[PDB]
Amino acid sequence: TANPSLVLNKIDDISFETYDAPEISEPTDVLVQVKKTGICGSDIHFYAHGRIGNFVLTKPMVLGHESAGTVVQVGKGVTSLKVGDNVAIEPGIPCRFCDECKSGHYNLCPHMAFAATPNEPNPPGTLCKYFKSPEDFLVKLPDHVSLELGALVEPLSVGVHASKLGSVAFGDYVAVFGAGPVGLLAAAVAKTFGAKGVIVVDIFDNKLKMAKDIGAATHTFNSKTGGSEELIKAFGGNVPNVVLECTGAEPCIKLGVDAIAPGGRFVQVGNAAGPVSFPITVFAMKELTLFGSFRYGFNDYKTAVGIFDTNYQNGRENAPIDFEQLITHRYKFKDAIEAYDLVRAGKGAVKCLIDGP
Amino acid sequence: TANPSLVLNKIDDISFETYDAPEISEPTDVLVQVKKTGICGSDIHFYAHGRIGNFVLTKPMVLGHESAGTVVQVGKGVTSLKVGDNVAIEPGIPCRFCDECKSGHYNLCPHMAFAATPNEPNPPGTLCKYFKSPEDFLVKLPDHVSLELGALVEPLSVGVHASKLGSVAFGDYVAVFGAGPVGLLAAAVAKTFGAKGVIVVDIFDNKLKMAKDIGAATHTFNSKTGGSEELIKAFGGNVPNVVLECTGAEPCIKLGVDAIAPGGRFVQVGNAAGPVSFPITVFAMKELTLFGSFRYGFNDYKTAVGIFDTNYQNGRENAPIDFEQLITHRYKFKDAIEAYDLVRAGKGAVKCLIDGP
Amino acid sequence: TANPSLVLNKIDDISFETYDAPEISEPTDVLVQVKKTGICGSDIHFYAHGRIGNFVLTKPMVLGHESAGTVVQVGKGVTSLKVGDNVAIEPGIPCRFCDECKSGHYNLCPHMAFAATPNEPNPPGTLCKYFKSPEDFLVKLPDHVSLELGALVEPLSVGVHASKLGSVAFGDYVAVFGAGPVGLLAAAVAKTFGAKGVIVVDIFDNKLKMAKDIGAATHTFNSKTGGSEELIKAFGGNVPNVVLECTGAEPCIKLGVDAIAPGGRFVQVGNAAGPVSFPITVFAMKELTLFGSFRYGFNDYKTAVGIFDTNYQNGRENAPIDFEQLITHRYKFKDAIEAYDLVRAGKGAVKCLIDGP
Amino acid sequence: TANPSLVLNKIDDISFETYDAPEISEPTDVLVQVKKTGICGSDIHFYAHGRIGNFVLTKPMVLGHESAGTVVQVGKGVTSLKVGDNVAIEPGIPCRFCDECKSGHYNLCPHMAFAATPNEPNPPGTLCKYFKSPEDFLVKLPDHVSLELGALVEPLSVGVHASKLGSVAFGDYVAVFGAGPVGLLAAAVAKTFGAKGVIVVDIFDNKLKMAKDIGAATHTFNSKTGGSEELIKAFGGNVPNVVLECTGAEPCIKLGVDAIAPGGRFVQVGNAAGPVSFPITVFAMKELTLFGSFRYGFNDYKTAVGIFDTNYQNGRENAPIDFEQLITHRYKFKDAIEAYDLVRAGKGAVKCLIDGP
Ligand SMILES: [Zn+2]
Ligand SMILES: [Zn+2]
Ligand SMILES: [Zn+2]
Ligand SMILES: [Zn+2]
Ligand SMILES: [Zn+2]
Ligand SMILES: [Zn+2]
Ligand SMILES: [Zn+2]
Ligand SMILES: [Zn+2]
Repeated sequence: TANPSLVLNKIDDISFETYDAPEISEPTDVLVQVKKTGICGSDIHFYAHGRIGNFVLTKPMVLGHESAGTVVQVGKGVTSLKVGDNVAIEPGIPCRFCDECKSGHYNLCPHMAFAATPNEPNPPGTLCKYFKSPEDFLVKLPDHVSLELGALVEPLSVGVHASKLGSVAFGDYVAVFGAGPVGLLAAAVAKTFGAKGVIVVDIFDNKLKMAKDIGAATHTFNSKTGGSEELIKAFGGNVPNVVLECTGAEPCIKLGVDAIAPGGRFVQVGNAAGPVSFPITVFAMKELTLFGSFRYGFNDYKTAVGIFDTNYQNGRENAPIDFEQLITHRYKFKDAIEAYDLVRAGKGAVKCLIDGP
Repeated sequence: TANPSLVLNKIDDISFETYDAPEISEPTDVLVQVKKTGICGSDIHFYAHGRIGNFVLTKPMVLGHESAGTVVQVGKGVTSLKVGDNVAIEPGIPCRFCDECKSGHYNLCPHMAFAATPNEPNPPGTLCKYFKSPEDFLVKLPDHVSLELGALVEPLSVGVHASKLGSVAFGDYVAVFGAGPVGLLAAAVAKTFGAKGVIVVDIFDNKLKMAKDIGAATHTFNSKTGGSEELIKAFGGNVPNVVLECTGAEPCIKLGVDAIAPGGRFVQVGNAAGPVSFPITVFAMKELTLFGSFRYGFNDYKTAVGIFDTNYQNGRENAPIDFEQLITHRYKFKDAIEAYDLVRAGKGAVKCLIDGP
Repeated sequence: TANPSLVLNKIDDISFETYDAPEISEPTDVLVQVKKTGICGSDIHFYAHGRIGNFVLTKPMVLGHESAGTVVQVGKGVTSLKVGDNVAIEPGIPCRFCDECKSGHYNLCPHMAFAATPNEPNPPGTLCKYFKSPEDFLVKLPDHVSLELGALVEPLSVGVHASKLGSVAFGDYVAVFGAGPVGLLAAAVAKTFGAKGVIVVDIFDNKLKMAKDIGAATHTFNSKTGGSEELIKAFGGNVPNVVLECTGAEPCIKLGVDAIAPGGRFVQVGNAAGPVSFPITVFAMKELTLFGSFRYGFNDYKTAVGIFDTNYQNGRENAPIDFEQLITHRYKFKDAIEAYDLVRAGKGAVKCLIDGP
Repeated sequence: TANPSLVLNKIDDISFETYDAPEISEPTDVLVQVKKTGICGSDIHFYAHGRIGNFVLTKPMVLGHESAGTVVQVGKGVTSLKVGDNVAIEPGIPCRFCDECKSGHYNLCPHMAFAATPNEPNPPGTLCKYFKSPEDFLVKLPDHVSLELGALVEPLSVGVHASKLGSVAFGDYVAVFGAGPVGLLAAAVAKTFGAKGVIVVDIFDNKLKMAKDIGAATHTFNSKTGGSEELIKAFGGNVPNVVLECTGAEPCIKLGVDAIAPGGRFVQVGNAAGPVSFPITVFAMKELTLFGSFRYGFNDYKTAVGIFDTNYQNGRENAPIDFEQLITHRYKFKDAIEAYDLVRAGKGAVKCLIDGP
């Protein structure tokens, strides 16, 4: 009944506290011992500013939102997990009653309680020992899927939701903008879903080489080389069918619009700091479709975990994409702040994982 | 075998010429005596600059693209029209062979030969006496549908294609931006298709009153009053479900994005002069969908004509929307240049129609 | 805290009992005084056999499933209804947790607790005084929408769900098979949604005349006249675009398949007693699509109530379809069994309504 | 200018004739030397009866419809093939003008001129030396894709069109009924498109073992073992998501409906001799969707050829599915009738290929 936690109290203040362990109350409730936890731009954002958009921090918040754990207790009504399963954690829990939820878009639930987002008490975070989640928001991990990759499920589901919105199908030609963690996993999904070509675009040659090395990308393109024609030439002349915009920057959005084929599908997952200059008219003349993608929805976690399942079922040696390279740093729970400053400093970590207490 | 025509030779030079009448060649070909012709921003655009985007004028071009006529000759294989029917004219003819055509999107045919667009000879224009069109690109006009409204079919099909892309259905709440001709007809389609609310937004009080007067709009809003909350208040508190952007201006695009409901559908039909500042991130966080709409496609003309059919079948007195008010000026073929300068001067004409020779 | 109820105990045994009134427990719970209640083939089915399919009766069941009432009590969290609103009742409540619910298809919830269906205690029925329902499963009734029509919402939602599955849109040509209550309301939806033609098919000339009289059908056809060609001729030569099969009988299914246009949409809402002889190959050669329709889903009730709203907003005198003719008998709660035997005997009632205690 | 051909004159009469070689006329026309040709149930059907449905034979018909050849001549306007490419042949050519064609469904063109179907002269067949086809109805064959498999493209496209109608996507669980050529290729598509499970069902243990051996099926089930529960048990407990019905027989259609998950997608590609007994009501209660699949449409051939492309790009040794086993017999053009009687006798050939003259 004791629970150590990483906590962000105020700006640049991260401390280790110890709260009461969450207790099971609902019959579908499940208690999970968090073992791994990922880190992204949103974790350092609250650390540096305490505000993303209008999400603003007003109380001691418990941290962490890309985690995987082990079931340690279940309620009466749990039928999909026993005590002792490895689970990926879907951090955002919806109301199940609103019209967004009822329509199959708990995605956009206005009462969405997300892990490690502020604002009535603060929705709990996963950088603790004991996390409480409903049964249907944990995905059982296959035996060959690492407890590490369970933390990688969260940014992978973001890419699954996006490629689904873009209706990525066999023989497609997808252009993913941004060779960061999300943009890398997104390219891995497109190729997994059967795309004949997956070109990854960014300005870091190191990140582009990794895209090609893990096998998630068939082509790469450095966007300081030129415009749309060179991107097409770098793609073997194939003109992109879907554009997965994971960057949120004008030069990438602009480049993705000139390059994409008429009638192509353009998914927006990257977030800008504000408004951006947009080529609105060529968008119209090409009859493009812009999909705003926000986090992940129904079946997205299970689908992402299943990507790990089939990718690694015949051994890491025979795995078609080497997702584990996305882990460049590993830290114990004691060294958590050494990990946050590490990612805050941008030392060259694509993804950093922290163990549980 | 003699055909008078309105012709734009060079900038600000519009003259009356007389060319050879088009002759039937293909078995599906149909000759049409053009009787009415509409006028829009694109007609005055070529008049003033001779260039829209990269469509640039290099030869004497025959003018006109929103017309209706009477069948005066048919080929052997014509089975849907006899000599003497009233027809609306779909001005853009595609190749039928390319992958855009074959996929049901002759819309985006790269070989699209549109009427009164330059660039091999110039695709013919409708401001003449005898126009040549394939059989499947004319729509027979019901007896109660005016030969005038047949010219109005062209900007109405633009609104039909747009509301279809937006999947406008019963009980929807649509916000149309721009109370011009296209934006007016677009609102008429949304209400026709069963929208519970159709609010029209612009800055001209005259144009907003006309939207409400012809019955195409249930609400109106002048966009100098305020932002999204006032637009919602002007809509009876109903939050918009679909946004039909017929303006192409930043303040309207910006306003349509804050106002629209999460998961709403946003159709872009207005064209900007260049790039525009876009709220790309709230677009993502709301999981909106942006549809680029470009002209009209399969079944769009027939659907628009059918809107005239059912609107006017039980008499103009019982017609639910008074489309004829959209005709504020009428001109004979001799007074064509007096009509072009009239619309060029912006005297207050919503739509101006010119008779055939 | 006293609640009289109509109850079916065993076959042919219907009695009046008095149980304890349901009490509010959940914060979203709402107590409703049932004022009107409809009757259909399923109510008499359990009366005559006590079994529909594998739904079999094993305990005293409280009866009724097409009702409308008045709010008499609310919980803390209710925000969409105050004490005293007129509501239509959606009788089937889902679990909100299963994958069918989470995907936006509470429709197919395997834990669906429907009103007046057996099989742990029996889900309550509406033929009582005080009914308990969650807030989001009641639809507030506009002031001009009769408390009677609120009971008619249930079979109307069945038709809304069906026409949505069939993607009924403007200018469509719909053929509804079966001029009973459901088939009549289904035709009213198709015409409401903008169908250019709605032909109703059955063998009762009385029922066909009513379809045309209330204005829900533009054409009618008696299926003992002939086959598909006569059905087309009866439709003004227009070939059907959507087929709404509300009958469940072979001759109607067979006729709907020959008549429908290639690529047409065929919705199956009628239920057969067992397997039926089906023209499976012409189905394939025409590239038809068969939609199994089962009850109603998200937004279907609100949409049906909205059909009443807009149909009757400018007065019964100006209402485009006269839904009230569907009420041919009215009974007080005391005379409930006189009403069940009346509909059991098939005296000529299209829909019969019973008041609450 | 001389062209030998296999010809079916009357029932059981197949002879070798020599007609005039087809000459290029249209600028998009292409002349092809047919090198391989497949054989299916439709070829022997016309041989035995001279009638499929209402397709009835009234003249000497030139035979063959599953072929691949080599370009030997092109017209002026050909831009996608040079003289000397290996091509798969799409045998059915549409009008490009009708509403089915214009809507992107040349599939259902009422003027469809298919190869080796009767009824104005007889549309030509591919069992000759020189075949004439438009440019956009040939698919260039990658260098590693056998000229044999080009003949296999035709029954593979049938499976591509079907799995597309069923929206087969990653992680799906597909049940294909019928382990014949079409049903085998259909299973290969489902697994290719990313299905987590592809169970093939038939009554021939030989054919089921081949499904599993070429790797197109993860599970198999012999339908004389039992009903739906055993089919699920044979599938590892996974309940089917899509059902691909390639058989046209009642016991398979019946079994596919009980087995499929609620809301599942059921594609009908097999053809019955007449009407069949159908479980119409469980279809409704499960909210299934029945897709009639008829031949193949836009992009289906290119997609099928691309399946060969990616399947064999890293060598037959590393190919994930061994499509070539589907060729159990090979014949020269002289021994064509020995091949037709061979397949007519049902000696055990899954697919038989005949060389060109
Ligand atoms: Zn993150
Ligand atoms: Zn919610
Ligand atoms: Zn125009
Ligand atoms: Zn084209
Ligand atoms: Zn009922
Ligand atoms: Zn449920
Ligand atoms: Zn075949
Ligand atoms: Zn055609």
